[PDB]
Amino acid sequence: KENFEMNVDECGIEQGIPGLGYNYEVLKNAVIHYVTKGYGTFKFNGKVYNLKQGDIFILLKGMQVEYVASIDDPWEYYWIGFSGSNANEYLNRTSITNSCVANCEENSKIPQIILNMCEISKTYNPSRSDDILLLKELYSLLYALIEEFPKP
Amino acid sequence: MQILWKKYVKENFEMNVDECGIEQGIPGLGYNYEVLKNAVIHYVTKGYGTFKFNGKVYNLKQGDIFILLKGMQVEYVASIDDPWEYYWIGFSGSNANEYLNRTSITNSCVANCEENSKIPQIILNMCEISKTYNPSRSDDILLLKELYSLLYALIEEFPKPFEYK
Ligand SMILES: OC[C@H]1O[C@@H](O[C@H]2[C@H](O)[C@@H](O)[C@H](O)O[C@@H]2CO)[C@H](O)[C@@H](O)[C@H]1O
Repeated sequence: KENFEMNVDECGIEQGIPGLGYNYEVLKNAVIHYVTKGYGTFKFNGKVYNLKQGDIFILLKGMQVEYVASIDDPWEYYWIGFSGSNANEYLNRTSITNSCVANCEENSKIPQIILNMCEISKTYNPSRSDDILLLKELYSLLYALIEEFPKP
Repeated sequence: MQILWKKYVKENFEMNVDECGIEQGIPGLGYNYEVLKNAVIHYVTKGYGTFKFNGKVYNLKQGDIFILLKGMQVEYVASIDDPWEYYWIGFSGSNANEYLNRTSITNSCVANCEENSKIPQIILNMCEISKTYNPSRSDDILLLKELYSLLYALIEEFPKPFEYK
């Protein structure tokens, strides 16, 4: 119901409103975002990233962040909030938590896993074991982040 | 008779891969004991053997699964003529034991995999990963992913009526 080792906290899909975003200190453990369409800007630690389709950004507890949809073509993004002792150990095996921004390559497994987790969560039915399927997918996602963004 | 027997640490309390192995049976030889481990699923890949539990006898062949649960008094023995080969996954955890309550397989502890079953590929993949187990390449994440896949496939292919509480 709430797992300690590996937990899918929340899944969502946001359509940005032109020029609108968020500016706050992250409370949640970890939230990975995948940009499916349009444009927005992520600002962290004095750096600015103009993101587009194929881009990922990750929020971690304690980060002071600003992210805003572009005026002209405001982004759509899929997001997975997750927690757990296993999850935080696996996040330390990827380089993505250095800048907290990355570009998915053409043959990336990451987009299909994030889209599949958000699809499952739309009709979430634990009596049909959708809970097993979301945890399966979270383990797949963390493996794919490590494989595609290794710590060298 | 063990081609493979990889024992893992009880690292996790929610879901843990305890061990993976491959046994080629010796004609007429087997085991007779009270299960100590949480749960062990066996998939028969070739040949024939017999599983005996609670006064029932099952002659198993390729495609068959049998599951051992803590406290079961069991005997399983390779046939004389064409002794079985079987792959096995030992696993534990609070999530694992909750998911086992959603499948009908724990009634007789024996089942037959259908033609289009996902179970054989997952078990064979987990035993293959265990052969060159490398946690620095995150083989630990891969085995847990596969164990979640395995428990999902058991529930999908051997459903029990279940209302989530
Ligand atoms: O665990 C599956 C594995 O069991 C072996 O038998 C062992 C068992 O693992 C152990 O807990 C118990 O104490 O003794 C048994 C041997 O008597 C089987 O040898 C192997 O083929 C698998 O089925």
